[PDB]
Amino acid sequence: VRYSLDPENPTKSCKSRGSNLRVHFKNTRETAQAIKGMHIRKATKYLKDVTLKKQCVPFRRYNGGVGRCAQAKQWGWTQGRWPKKSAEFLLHMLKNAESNAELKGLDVDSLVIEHIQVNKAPKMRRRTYRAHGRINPYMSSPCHIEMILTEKE
Amino acid sequence: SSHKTFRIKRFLAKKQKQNRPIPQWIWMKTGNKIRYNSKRRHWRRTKLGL
Amino acid sequence: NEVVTREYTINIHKRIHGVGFKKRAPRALKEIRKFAMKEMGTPDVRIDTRLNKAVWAKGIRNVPYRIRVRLSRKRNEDEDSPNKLYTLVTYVPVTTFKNLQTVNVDE
Amino acid sequence: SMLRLQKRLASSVLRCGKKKVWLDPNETNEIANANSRQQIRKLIKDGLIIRKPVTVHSRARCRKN
RNA sequence: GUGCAGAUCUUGGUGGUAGUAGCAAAUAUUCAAACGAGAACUUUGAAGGCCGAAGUGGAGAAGGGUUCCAUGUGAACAGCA
RNA sequence: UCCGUAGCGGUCCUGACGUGCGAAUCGGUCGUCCGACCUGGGUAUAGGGGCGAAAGACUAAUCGAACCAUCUAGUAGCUGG
Ligand SMILES: [Mg+2]
Ligand SMILES: [Mg+2]
Ligand SMILES: [Mg+2]
Ligand SMILES: [Mg+2]
Ligand SMILES: [Mg+2]
Ligand SMILES: [Mg+2]
Ligand SMILES: [Mg+2]
Ligand SMILES: [Mg+2]
Ligand SMILES: [Mg+2]
Ligand SMILES: [Mg+2]
Ligand SMILES: [Mg+2]
Ligand SMILES: [Mg+2]
Ligand SMILES: [Mg+2]
Ligand SMILES: [Mg+2]
Ligand SMILES: [Mg+2]
Ligand SMILES: [Mg+2]
Ligand SMILES: [Mg+2]
Ligand SMILES: [Mg+2]
Ligand SMILES: [Mg+2]
Ligand SMILES: [Mg+2]
Repeated sequence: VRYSLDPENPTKSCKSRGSNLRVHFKNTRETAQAIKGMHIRKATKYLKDVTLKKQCVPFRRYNGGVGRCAQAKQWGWTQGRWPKKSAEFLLHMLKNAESNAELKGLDVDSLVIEHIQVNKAPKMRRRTYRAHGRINPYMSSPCHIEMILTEKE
Repeated sequence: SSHKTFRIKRFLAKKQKQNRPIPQWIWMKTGNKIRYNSKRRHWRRTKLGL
Repeated sequence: NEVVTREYTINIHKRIHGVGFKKRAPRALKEIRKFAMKEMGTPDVRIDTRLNKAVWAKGIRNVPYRIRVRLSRKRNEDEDSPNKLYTLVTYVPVTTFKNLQTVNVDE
Repeated sequence: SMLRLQKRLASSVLRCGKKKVWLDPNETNEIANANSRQQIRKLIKDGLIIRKPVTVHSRARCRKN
């Protein structure tokens, strides 16, 4: 599958991919920007802390009306949330990348998430009912998620 | 209603029999374009006239 | 040392003060479960059905003010969880809540 | 599991409501494969389905009045 | 039937708003267990409640047409699951 | 005939709502409630016509002339390209 970014060392790099994932794209982008510079153990621990509301995802671009928490000050930001479903989906995908690395025989504890990006999947359609006999869209915003690990010691 | 007539019940019988999905083996055919049954009907959505 | 049971009394009347009428008995259950988590360091807290009867004995808006509660920390059974020990929380019927200390009962 | 069917058939056999039907909570899997009126009459005989008594509406207070 | 920037142009697609407005009419849920990969919402039991015989009960007419019943699934729908 | 329930209706708050539960609803307060009462089904009256205890009201969310198709690509000294 044609990836967006090629790895600098494909022997020591593994890939994972997911398409048409029923997650909010904006929450997925902000948490992937949080994951993007991390080692795999730190990323797994921080994604568990997001679901347990111990560490937050800073909302940097899509932050309109997003409330302010105390835990965002570790990121140099004021607005943060804890997207649970979005943290679990790219934890399942991170486990898939773990399983793909173990298949290639790469070292488990040296994996650093080198590339990750979130794209917009095709939007799927439902319908809501408004006043004065008007019917409005109830569109979902699913996402494609892409990541590449790299042995970085 | 439960007080049907014979012609109405027979019309309902035919419209019951046309409301089944396509068989699985028809889209292994050579000159085939049908993906699914597009003439399907649900009792809540489309109210069949009458 | 790890498997220990002892009896406390819980003042629901100070753990309850301020919440509305339709949430007083569920808030009393959550406060009993929170007290059990704080006093026995296990996140797995199981409350007895008789204790649920005792809290909900009057109704949803008049919870009993004090209640006598036996905590029993026990080893977890099969399907080994991240929790290693759990806390069984038991009603103890009593007449008066006068001069009842924290009593360390023994098996 | 799911005992929606068993309570309905037990109510119909006992000629009471579903309000009064008591299924055994310990023997759930043995009631869960009954799926018939004839095999549910057996479990009523065996005591795994019990018709609960009527909730008490005492008349003694207004008799006293 | 030959060149578009406009005609509250036509059709189709996509943005900011915006992860915002909102998911607030009719008193209310709680504990334990089972099935399961997964349980605030399924099932069972124990409670606490409501409808309170002009009922949130039991049956019909009109209308609907398989929605009835059994089993399986959890892709899409059932505005959380 | 009076108070008043079910039913029928809709005064006031010019309350709620007003991208609403709703293209007319909801709450309290109200009018009437044995008669010019309420209501189902059947049937009759059709558009310059019906029907009207009469408001130009109603006649399928359409009424000082309903709706559908055609004449019709009606005409415009007027507006926009
Ligand atoms: Mg911004
Ligand atoms: Mg704003
Ligand atoms: Mg709406
Ligand atoms: Mg409408
Ligand atoms: Mg309908
Ligand atoms: Mg030409
Ligand atoms: Mg153009
Ligand atoms: Mg909001
Ligand atoms: Mg019935
Ligand atoms: Mg009924
Ligand atoms: Mg849903
Ligand atoms: Mg009179
Ligand atoms: Mg009168
Ligand atoms: Mg007003
Ligand atoms: Mg408003
Ligand atoms: Mg509503
Ligand atoms: Mg005439
Ligand atoms: Mg009149
Ligand atoms: Mg006039
Ligand atoms: Mg002129």
